[PDB]
Amino acid sequence: MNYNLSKYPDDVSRLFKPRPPLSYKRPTDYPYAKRQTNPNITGVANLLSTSLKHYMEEFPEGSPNNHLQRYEDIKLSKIKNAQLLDRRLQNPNVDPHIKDTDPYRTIFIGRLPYDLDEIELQKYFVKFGEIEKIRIVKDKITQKSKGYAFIVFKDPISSKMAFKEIGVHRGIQIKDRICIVDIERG
Amino acid sequence: DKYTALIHDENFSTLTLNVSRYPKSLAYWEKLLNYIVKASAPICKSTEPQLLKLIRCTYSSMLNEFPYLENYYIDFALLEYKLGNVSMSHKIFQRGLQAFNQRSLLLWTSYLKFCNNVISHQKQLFKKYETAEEYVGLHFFSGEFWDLYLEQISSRCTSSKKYWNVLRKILEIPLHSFSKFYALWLQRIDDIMDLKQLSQLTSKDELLKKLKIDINYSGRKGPYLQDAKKKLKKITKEMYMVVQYQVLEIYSIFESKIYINYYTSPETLVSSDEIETWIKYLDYTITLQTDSLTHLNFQRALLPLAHYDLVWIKYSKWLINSKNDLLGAKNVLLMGLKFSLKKTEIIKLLYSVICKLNEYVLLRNLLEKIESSYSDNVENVDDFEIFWDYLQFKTFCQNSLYSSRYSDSQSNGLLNKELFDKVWKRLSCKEKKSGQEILLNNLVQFYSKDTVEFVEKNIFQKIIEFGWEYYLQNGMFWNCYCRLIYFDTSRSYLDKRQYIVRKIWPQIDKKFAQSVLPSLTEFCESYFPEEMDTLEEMF
RNA sequence: UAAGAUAUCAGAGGAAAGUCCUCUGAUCAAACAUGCGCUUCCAAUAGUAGAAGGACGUUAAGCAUUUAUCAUUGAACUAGUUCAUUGAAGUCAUUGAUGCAAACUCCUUGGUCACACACGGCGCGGAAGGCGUG
Repeated sequence: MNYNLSKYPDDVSRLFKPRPPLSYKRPTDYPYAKRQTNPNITGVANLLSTSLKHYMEEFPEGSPNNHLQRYEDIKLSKIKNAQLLDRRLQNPNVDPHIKDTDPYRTIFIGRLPYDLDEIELQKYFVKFGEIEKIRIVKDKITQKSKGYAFIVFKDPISSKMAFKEIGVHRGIQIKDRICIVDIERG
Repeated sequence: DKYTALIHDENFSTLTLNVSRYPKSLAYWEKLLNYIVKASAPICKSTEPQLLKLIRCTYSSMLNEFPYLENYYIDFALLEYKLGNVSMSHKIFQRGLQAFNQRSLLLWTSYLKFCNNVISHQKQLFKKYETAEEYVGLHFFSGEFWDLYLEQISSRCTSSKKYWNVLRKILEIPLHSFSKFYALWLQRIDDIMDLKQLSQLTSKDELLKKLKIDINYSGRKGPYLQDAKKKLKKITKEMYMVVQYQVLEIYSIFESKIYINYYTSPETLVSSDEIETWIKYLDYTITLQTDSLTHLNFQRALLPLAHYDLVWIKYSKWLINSKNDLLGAKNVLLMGLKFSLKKTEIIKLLYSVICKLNEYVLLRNLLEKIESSYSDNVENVDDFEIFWDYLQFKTFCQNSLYSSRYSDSQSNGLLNKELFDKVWKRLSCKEKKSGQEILLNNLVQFYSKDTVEFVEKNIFQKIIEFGWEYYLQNGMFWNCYCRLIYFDTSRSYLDKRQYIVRKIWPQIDKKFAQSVLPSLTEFCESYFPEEMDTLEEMF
């Protein structure tokens, strides 16, 4: 070609020779102006709603949506989950096991090793003031140590200094586990 | 707007009015156009239709004055191309090719280049090239035309049997650049890599007869195909010996000398040697007897000296006696009558061609068209030849149309009231009309009783009675008046010797008898030796 | 243009609800091997062939069809038709386009393999799948 308005020089531009012009062929589809989807869509007639009864008498009972019952199984199971939780929330001023002296004196300790003892618990927590009581909590259904305890100090300032120190300090290492501390919460 | 601002401009009114004053000068047509394009400088589909229709009628009226301007037919299509109607771009190549009578190289080259892009149909686009080559294929500079055609075969077609078929022709033609086509043949022959591929060169038979090589030779082919090439490459080389002789002849004798191959104008003048080679290059081309190559080489030599008549005569002379086609020679002069500026040597010959062809109603119509040109005063013309060629052919019709009014079946020739009054009005001018005695000498030619008594009384007596000075001092007049009398078949020798010597000789004046005597002695010295003394004593 | 993610499922385990993570099953997928009396295909020389695909090749102006602008003004005209003038656009083509058919020429492809010229398999490959195990 002569002009070649391209980045390349004249040799490289003449190298991309195009195949000669496309032969013309008289078109077979519809012209772009005339193109349209089917118009004159006769609406859902009264005569159609009159001929529904031939269909309705034939299939009067529809088939059961059993794939919906897989969803009605799960959603109703989640509501029954709340009712077992509702059975628990009615049952802390009762438990006997949390019903010694002032709740402002009570530390929660949690994540304690399953294989701690109250004497090692007492050692660590007696670091922050004289103890009035301990109790590790154990599963009443079979006495797996639950991994929490409640520790009543002679003063709430020593209970909150024990809290300070041995929970926000990453969790007090006792035996081999990292033991959160909180106040009673409950 | 841009249109009306150009009309109210001063330079438009002066450049237009200049062209209508001096049409054929061209350099005013060229300024009228070169200006009017620049004044519409953005020339796209945008610009207003009054400005485009005006720039279309400049071109189309300008090519109607100068039909041999190859470039302005190209340049007018490209303007119709960019403006964007390729219908109207074709139409004005068609009108350009027909102007040259289908056989001009630059048009067919710069038509086909364009025609590649817009035809978009296989069988028809090659039909343009087939029609092209039969007119302008043998043109000596056609080298670059074929290089287009071979570019369009390779590119387009699939088979590769047409590419060998066409290239076999270009090998036999004496083009300027022929060696570029033997180089392409020899780049193929080498790249032939199977014996089946020698069938596309030439037939299965003519290989085995003329060269003795066989395609069905099953064996160890390598050396056999290495032989076939060496045997086949040879007869190319013998053809390269043939053509090269024809080219190097034509280059060294003719084409080397011809420095101008284009039109220019009616004011351009060609060199003397350039005319000398075109006259010889045309005679050489007649010898070859290649009719396509002959017609082309007249047309090719016409457009540089299209105004002379020198080539319009020969091109009709070739056609009239060699190719023996007289009706075709009539059309050349009619096409030549327009371009040439002498117009006289043609129109003498052109009358004669019509007469032999027996188309007298045309010629009588043609003589009416040349008397109507001067407004019934051909008699009064300055250049005698137009009158004299008119008169003798105007005579031939009125001998035929009107029956004769004299004895012995003599066609009342120059003596008829229609023509003789044109002649008598011509004689009356005397000193300025400048073709007097030659007209007078053909009035002698009647040689009978009635017609001598006519021409005596109706011209030779009345010329004495009015007594114009110019005619009586010119001895060619008195000589013709004696020869009118002497060769009359009616008179005997006695009265013919009386009537001249007793009456005609004494009517001259003694002062004129100085300058009349030399031409008047010559009549006497040859026909009347007996009465040569009686001449001398009188003067 | 951006964000997120790198098979799904189920069970046991570690940090009542869910998430995160790990080994055990099922199913799904890919790659690689490897089998199936698995399926289909792989061209004369004992001859100058032939199979698949083409030709944007020829015969070929084949044969048979149908196509070549509209508006304005005047004359003649039957009771539409032709001629001339003024404006509008206008792919090229009429050797066309559309339909019908044949003949010829030429191009690309392959196991032109081995054994045998012998009255409904189980030679050595290559190509293409289907199916099954690891």
